[PDB]
Amino acid sequence: RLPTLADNEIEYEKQIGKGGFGLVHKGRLVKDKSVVAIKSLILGDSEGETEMIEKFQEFQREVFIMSNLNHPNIVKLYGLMHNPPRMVMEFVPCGDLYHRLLDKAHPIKWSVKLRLMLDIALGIEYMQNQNPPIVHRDLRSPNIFLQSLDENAPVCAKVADFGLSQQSVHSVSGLLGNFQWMAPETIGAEEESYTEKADTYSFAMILYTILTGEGPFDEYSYGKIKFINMIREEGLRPTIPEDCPPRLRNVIELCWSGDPKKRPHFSYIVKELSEL
Ligand SMILES: Nc1ncnc2c1ncn2[C@@H]1O[C@H](COP(=O)(O)OP(=O)(O)CP(=O)(O)O)[C@@H](O)[C@H]1O
Repeated sequence: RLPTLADNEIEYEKQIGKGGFGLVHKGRLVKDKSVVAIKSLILGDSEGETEMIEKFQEFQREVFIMSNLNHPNIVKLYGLMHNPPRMVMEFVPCGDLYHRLLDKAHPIKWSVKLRLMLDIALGIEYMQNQNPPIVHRDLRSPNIFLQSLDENAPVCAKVADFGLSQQSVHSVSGLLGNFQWMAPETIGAEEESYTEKADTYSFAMILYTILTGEGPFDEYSYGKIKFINMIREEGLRPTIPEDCPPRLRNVIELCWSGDPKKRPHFSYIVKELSEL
């Protein structure tokens, strides 16, 4: 159940569009003056082959997944527009976590790093409590949008970009490609099954990057086959700094366990992060 918005329920402000299947624009809800980011579907007759034009399949999935999600730490879907098909999302004003962590001259202060860790944990906790659980499959720092970096803000971080997401009463499967964020059972083949526990591993890498300001596995360099084999068969993981608080170190280490069953439920993750 998602609301339909006309053309004159929203007024555009400007474009901003680094988007997977069309443009992104900033605008406003005429009713609220709620600020809003509008993602359009554009097939584009010329460039793409028939196979690539879906990609209508991705836009559709993102709508269907988002339609049931309502939580403060998940980017909210306000409505749908037609001609062209568009998702109207809440506008999140402070960019994304990946680009913020690149600013090394201005490191994020510790209390704000814990706010970010907990906000993202609460959003994934909510996903994993859905029936059936939502599997995002693309959790990484560019897909964490920052609402505010004030440590007393109601909401600092939100989970975004559910285009690859699954919610099935069956086994989930599919090879995943950004490998330094993805669980080992997802990077070997199309062939093997896995669950929401693959997102719990990605969340470990998000804890790592917030802790250190550095990209997961950037301390290693290997050819692609050897890198995958090391992560899958030799337990290769990023090095957690010696000064990491021990409760955070344990949460990260359990969350990136090679055995998906050993990665904790989010009620345990949330409790431990709240005690830091
Ligand atoms: N809800 C939102 N709030 C604010 N900005 C948004 C937004 N949704 C998208 N954007 C902005 O529009 C640009 C395009 O976003 P999009 O959602 O297409 O990410 P992306 O497809 O580039 C993920 P990646 O490139 O890592 O695969 C983003 O870089 C961001 O600046």
